Amino acid sequence: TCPFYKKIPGTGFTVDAFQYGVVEGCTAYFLTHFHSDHYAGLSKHFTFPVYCSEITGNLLKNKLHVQEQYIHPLPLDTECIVNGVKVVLLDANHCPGAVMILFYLPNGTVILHTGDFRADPSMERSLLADQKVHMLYLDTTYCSPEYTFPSQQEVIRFAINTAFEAVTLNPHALVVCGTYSIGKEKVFLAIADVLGSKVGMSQEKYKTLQCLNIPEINSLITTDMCSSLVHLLPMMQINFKGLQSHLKKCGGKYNQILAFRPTGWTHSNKFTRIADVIPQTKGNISIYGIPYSEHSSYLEMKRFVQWLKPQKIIPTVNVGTWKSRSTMEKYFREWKLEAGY
Ligand code: NI
Repeated sequence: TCPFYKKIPGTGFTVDAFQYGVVEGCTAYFLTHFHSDHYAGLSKHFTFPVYCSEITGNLLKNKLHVQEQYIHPLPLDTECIVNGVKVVLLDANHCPGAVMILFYLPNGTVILHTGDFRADPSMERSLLADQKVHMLYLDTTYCSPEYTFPSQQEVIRFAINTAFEAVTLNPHALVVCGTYSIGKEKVFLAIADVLGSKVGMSQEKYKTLQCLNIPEINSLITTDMCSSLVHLLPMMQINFKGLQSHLKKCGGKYNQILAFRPTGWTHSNKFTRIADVIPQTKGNISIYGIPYSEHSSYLEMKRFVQWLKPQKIIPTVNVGTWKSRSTMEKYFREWKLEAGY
């Protein structure tokens, strides 16, 4: 049974609610982005209307084989009428094709569902600037002040400089980057660009990347691993055993691996600056964990909500424990008292 925080009151609509079977009363199913916790349940046998971005729609059709007749892509930043209700999709600054959804209820209520997002001051100048929001369905993944991490730009600066140094010292070093879903593509694309290489990867991963409308992509990626000195591998293989085994396969072309694991937040964030990050090393293999986040830090979250001034907040993440829920509710009230709404 579908939980309440995936239902939009006063509509026939659900958000990210594909694993509950046929939801009673649902005339349109929205999908914010193509991450498995959110799409869980979609397949070629789904026969209800799915509303999403163009990029999400490319992925539904090519990766999950959803039939074309049930996929309804919408342009961003554009007022659209769905089953008699005005909606707008906004960029969520999450993974490619990820959106927030503004719903303009027939009774005059305005609702924002963030999906998964990384808040940014640029959102304060989208179509959100123009009206009041009564209810906010909020990605609270990192809603506690211990969650700090650097900008995405500082993280990519670290990665490019690290990769370029290592390979210039040893032209026989291979760079490897971990992946398990879409998102975080700037990591491997930025490093390949500084090295003058294409990124090499499996046919399944190449297929996924070809659905993402990234400019000039045929110029940046390839399935010919032999022509590439930046390889992508599944995240599970980014360990000393898995990397050793990969290096065997490269036929003595390389004698060192430098590897990157983009994580979310990790507790080494509470002590160490990005500049000071060091790898784990065994022999001719080094692994860097880099805190490249596609979710709001606590401060970024707080700034967005204090700017938006919603009347009511409904968390969509960390909702399963009473201690989590109580913690989040305390921060929401602080924010409201400090800002005066
Ligand atoms: Ni996500």
